[PDB]
Amino acid sequence: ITNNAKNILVQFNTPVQINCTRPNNNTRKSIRIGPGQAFYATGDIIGDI
Amino acid sequence: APTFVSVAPGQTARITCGEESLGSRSVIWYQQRPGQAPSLIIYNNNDRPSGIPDRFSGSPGSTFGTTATLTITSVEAGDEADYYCHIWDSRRPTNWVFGEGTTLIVLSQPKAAPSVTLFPPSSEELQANKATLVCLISDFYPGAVTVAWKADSSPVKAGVETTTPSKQSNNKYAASSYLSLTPEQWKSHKSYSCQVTHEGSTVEKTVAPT
Ligand SMILES: *[C@@H]1O[C@H](CO)[C@@H](O[C@@H]2O[C@H](CO)[C@@H](O[C@@H]3O[C@H](CO[C@H]4O[C@H](CO)[C@@H](O)[C@H](O[C@H]5O[C@H](CO)[C@@H](O)[C@H](O)[C@@H]5O)[C@@H]4O)[C@@H](O)[C@H](O[C@H]4O[C@H](CO)[C@@H](O)[C@H](O)[C@@H]4O[C@H]4O[C@H](CO)[C@@H](O)[C@H](O)[C@@H]4O)[C@@H]3O)[C@H](O)[C@H]2NC(C)=O)[C@H](O)[C@H]1NC(C)=O
Ligand SMILES: *[C@@H]1O[C@H](CO)[C@@H](O[C@@H]2O[C@H](CO)[C@@H](O[C@@H]3O[C@H](CO[C@H]4O[C@H](CO)[C@@H](O)[C@H](O)[C@@H]4O)[C@@H](O)[C@H](O)[C@@H]3O)[C@H](O)[C@H]2NC(C)=O)[C@H](O)[C@H]1NC(C)=O
Repeated sequence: ITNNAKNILVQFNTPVQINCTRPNNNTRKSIRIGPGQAFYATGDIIGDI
Repeated sequence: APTFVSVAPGQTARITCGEESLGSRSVIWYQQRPGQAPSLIIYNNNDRPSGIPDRFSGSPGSTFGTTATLTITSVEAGDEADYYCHIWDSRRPTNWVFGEGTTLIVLSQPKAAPSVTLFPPSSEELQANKATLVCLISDFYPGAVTVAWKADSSPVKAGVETTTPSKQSNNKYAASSYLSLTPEQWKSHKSYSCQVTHEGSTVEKTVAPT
């Protein structure tokens, strides 16, 4: 604990809940780029940015 | 530019205005009676201001991919006017020009066929090096304008000016169409004509030099 280089690991007794979201309603677009090979790119985003 | 929608008295109206929605919108609808000032109907979609009947309803701005819509059920005679929409789209920048308005018109009597009369340019005008064809259209209802100038086979797009239709104390409206040409052009083509269509019914009258 006296040496700063080592990290300080902590363990909780009561869980802290966390809510994460990606509000952007993206879409998947599979554009064939090779024989038997398919690349997946993001399409039009529906809704608010 | 204008868009017309015919609605029988006491029936539902469908009004389209604005582009496709890309984000959450806040649509504004306005009422511009003929000659009067634009009056507000709907702000923030279905929500309305004091003194407005419930027959006017706005489509919600929460959905995406659709166009705004002002719904009028059992239209009374007073509701007929020009309606503009002001789009506040989250994805789109600020709009300073309203959308192309929709002209709602109650039928308010039976459809009338246009009465057309075409006159050749005056002989006196040839001396001044000015030639003008006059296509008169009257006794027509509703006030829908369709200008079509055909010089023999092929038409002429430029050099034509037409006014807005207006009623003259009758169901009919007043439409007058003009065309500025040169004296050497009147003797060029064999015969001219101005075709007038109304609600899908075309009327054509020709003219020939002497
Ligand atoms: C990321 O970048 C990409 C490009 O790299 C963007 O993709 C582009 O997205 C735009 C829209 O934002 C697309 O424009 C749309 O194209 C539609 C398809 O047109 C083609 O096919 C139709 C028939 O199916 C033909 O009529 C067209 O021919 C004409 O257009 C070309 C030019 O593209 C002219 O040169 C020709 O002379 C023809 O005129 C094409 O072949 C097209 O239908 C669509 O049109 C709607 O929107 C226009 C806007 O002016 C209206 O005029 C038109 O009437 C249509 O109106 C829609 O909306 C109204 C309501 O307002 C509805 O009532 C209508 O029913 C309709 O829904 C428009 O032109 C573009 O093609 C596309 N290109 C590519 C390569 O993907 C991404 O959008 C962009 N994304 C992001 C997030 O940034
Ligand atoms: C993220 O964006 C997605 C679209 O890319 C959203 O998916 C949409 O989800 C709604 C329901 O929440 C679906 O609506 C249903 O559609 C079916 C079938 O539609 C038929 O009728 C409609 C006209 O009403 C017509 O346009 C169609 O072509 C069909 O003829 C209906 O039977 C249901 O009652 C309901 O209306 C959309 O269809 C669906 N979109 C697509 C492209 O599938 C998704 O909901 C968005 N994310 C969130 C969290 O909302």
